Parts: sequence; structure tokens; C-alpha cells
Amino acid sequence: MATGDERFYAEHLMPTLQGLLDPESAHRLAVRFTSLGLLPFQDSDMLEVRVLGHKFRNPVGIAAGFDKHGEAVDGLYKMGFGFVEIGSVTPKPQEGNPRPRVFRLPEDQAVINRYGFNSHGLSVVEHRLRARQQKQAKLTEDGLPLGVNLGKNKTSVDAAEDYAEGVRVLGPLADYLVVNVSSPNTAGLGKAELRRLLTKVLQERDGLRRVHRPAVLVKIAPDLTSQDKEDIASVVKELGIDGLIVTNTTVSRPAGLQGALRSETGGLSGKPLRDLSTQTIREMYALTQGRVPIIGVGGVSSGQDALEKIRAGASLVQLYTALTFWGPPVVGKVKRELEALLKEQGFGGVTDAIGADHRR
Ligand SMILES: Cc1cc2nc3c(=O)[nH]c(=O)nc-3n(C[C@H](O)[C@H](O)[C@H](O)COP(=O)(O)O)c2cc1C
Ligand SMILES: Cc1c(-c2ccc(-c3ccccc3)cc2)nc2ccc(F)cc2c1C(=O)O
Ligand SMILES: CCCCCCCCCC[N+](C)(C)[O-]
Ligand SMILES: O=C(O)c1cc(=O)[nH]c(=O)[nH]1
Repeated sequence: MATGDERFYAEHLMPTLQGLLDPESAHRLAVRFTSLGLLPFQDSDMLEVRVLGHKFRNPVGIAAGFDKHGEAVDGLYKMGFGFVEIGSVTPKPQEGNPRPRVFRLPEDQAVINRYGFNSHGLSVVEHRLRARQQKQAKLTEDGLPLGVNLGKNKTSVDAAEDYAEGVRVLGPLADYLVVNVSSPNTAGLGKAELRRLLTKVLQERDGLRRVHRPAVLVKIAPDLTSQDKEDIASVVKELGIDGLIVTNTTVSRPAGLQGALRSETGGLSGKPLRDLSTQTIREMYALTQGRVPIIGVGGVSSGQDALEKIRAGASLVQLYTALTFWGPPVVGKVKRELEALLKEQGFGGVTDAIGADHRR
């Protein structure tokens, strides 16, 4: 419990917790324990990455959706993540979907969720981040940046204005902001319309004072058509979007899922998403000519999984579902395995491996 023993968590503690608790209850408990620092690897120079205007001490981040309301940021750095992304946060508070809304697929090492952007709202999260704003400035300077993922309310009549409000309220507190094209669990969340939305978002970001001006990334689904991907790549290049987060959960249900709950509505995460996500990274890296930083996300639970996404074009990776199965020790596991594989494959560090598959 205190050592951080990978086997004890993976074989005993986490499975026991999952047998006692429904997944939303376990999620809530995890956020509470993490926020108190009740947690069980030394980052080497090989893992440092410079992207998005920032130093990242290691390339392994916690994906959006774990700390939706910015309650456990410091605990997540204590867990060993190189960067933390909170959210999604919506402008007004909203409850999200009725419970149950989170479903485990243990036989698939996967989860399906339909949280529906449950959020404390911008004002609450703003005041929470302001309470530790200088602590975060020091963490960022130390190579531990903070991302904020912005969502839209269910009953909003103007999606672009919801995102613009997010930029104005939490932009000044973030190293990067994220706008999803891609929750599966809201509404209808042409190319001119993404262009319209992102133009407004970037105008709002550009209007912030320079020390308070975050990078802006777009987070995309794994379920896009070839046309959608080409169009996104074009708009990102046209507008100078700073980066992409690839990918959110999938609304597909790959052949072979075994879990009893496989036909629940929602986004699927974890192992069944992994290679769909890696392939989407590969495609977006090629379409953007390797000039647009990608954060690769979807089914990362080992160093091999991380390095496959880096070699496909990711500069940084995130994980979430692996934490739910294997617990806090998975972060150091991924970092240790990634360092070993980098050495084994002749890379001087992470930076040298970014996009390496495209050069072979
Ligand atoms: C329970 C849960 C809630 C999520 N909530 C959000 C969210 O609010 N915003 C977001 O951008 N992604 C959200 N995601 C997606 C994750 O950030 C991530 O893109 C996806 O789960 C794939 O990574 P993984 O396979 O490592 O979990 C959520 C995922 C899960 C499992
Ligand atoms: C177990 C779990 C956890 C979790 C993570 C970390 C920890 C943990 C343990 C020790 C210290 C800190 C944290 C405990 C529990 N978080 C989730 C998040 C979302 C979700 F959908 C499901 C879960 C689930 C689940 O499958 O029931
Ligand atoms: C979220 C419930 C997890 C239950 C057990 C969590 C382990 C406590 C960590 C122990 N310790 C702080 C001392 O390292
Ligand atoms: O809140 C949610 O349902 C949610 C949002 C998102 O972006 N992705 C996801 O899988 N769930």
C-alpha cells in the first residue's frame, strides 16, 4: 500500500476494490484519496520533452475525465504524472446523466462511460485553481504543466460561446486548453463550422495577457471519417492550432469484446481502443506533416503502448483506464518500461522517438 508495489495493486488491491464498489463510487474514492495525497521512480533526463511552449519532466499525463473538477491536481503530480489535465469543465454546473453511467468490462480491460459532462462549472473550478495558482506556476516552471479541458453545457444554445467563456475564465490559469470535437455523450458535440468555432476560441485566447495565454489543443474522436480527419488537419494548419489530443473514447464496439456490459451506451476506453487510437495518431501526424504536437491517448498501460504512440507521432501520452485497473503504481511502471525501450531501440530520449515510424 505504501511501497507502490505494482503486483500488489494489480493482483490484489485494485481487483478487491472493484469487487466492493461500483465504478463511479470507486472513481469518487480515488479522487478523494488522491486529493489527500494518500498514495503508494525517478524521472531521468531521457524522458524530458519540450513542447507547447513548456518543459515536461516526463511524457506521461493523466487524461481528462479523472479529475473533472480540479480537486486532485497536486496528488496527481505526486503519483508521478508529468502533466495533469483536468475537466471537462462546462460553463455552468450540471449534473450529467443519470446513474448508473459508468460500466466496467473486466474481461476486456476496458470501461464504458456516459457521464455526460458532470461538472462543478467554471466558477467553482476557477476559484479552486486560483487557490493554488502560484503553486502551479512553480510546478509548471519545474516541468509539470497543467491542462484544462473545456466542455459545453447540455442546454447551451451557442456552443462556440460556451468554449469562449471557458477560454476567458480558465485560460489564464492553464498552460494549455483543450476543446473536444469529441465526447460521445453530448448532443451533436461542416469544416467551416469547426473553422468558425476554433477561430472564435483562438481570438479569445489571443486576447489574454501574455503570461496568461495558454496553448490551445483540439481533442478528437477515434471514430472520424477520412474526410473528417483531412478537414481537421486542414483547419488546424490554417488557424495555427497549437496541438491535437488523439483520441477520446470510441462509440464503436470492436469485434471481440467479452464483457457482459459491452452494449451499454457510452464511450469505450482501455485496451480495445488502444490501436484505433495509435492509428489515428499516425494519420493525424502525417496529415499535419509532423508540425503539430500530438498528445496520444487511448489504451496506454505499458511502456510499449506509450512508445508505440510516440513512434506514431505523439510528443506526449496520457492514460486513464489503466489507472483504474492497475492503480497508482502503473505510472512508474509505464515510465520505467518506456525508458528501457527507448534505450533498447537506440533512442537518446523521448524527443528522438517522436514520429520515428514515419522516417523508416
Ligand atoms: C470515466 C471516464 C471519463 C472521461 N471523461 C472525459 C472528459 O470529461 N473529457 C475528455 O476530454 N475525456 C474524457 N474521457 C476520455 C479520456 O480522457 C481518454 O481520452 C480516453 O479514456 C482514452 O484513454 P484511456 O484508454 O487511457 O482511458 C473520459 C474517460 C473515462 C474512462
Ligand atoms: C478502481 C477504479 C478507480 C481507482 C483509481 C485509483 C485508485 C487509487 C488507489 C490508491 C490511491 C489513490 C488512488 C482507486 C480506484 N478509478 C476509477 C475511475 C473511473 C472509473 F470509471 C472507474 C474507476 C475504478 C473502477 O474500475 O472501479
Ligand atoms: C482509494 C482507496 C485505495 C485504498 C488503499 C489506498 C492505499 C493507501 C496508501 C498508503 N500510503 C499513503 C501510506 O502510502
Ligand atoms: O463526461 C463524459 O461523458 C465524457 C466526456 C468525454 O469527453 N469523453 C468520455 O468518454 N466521457
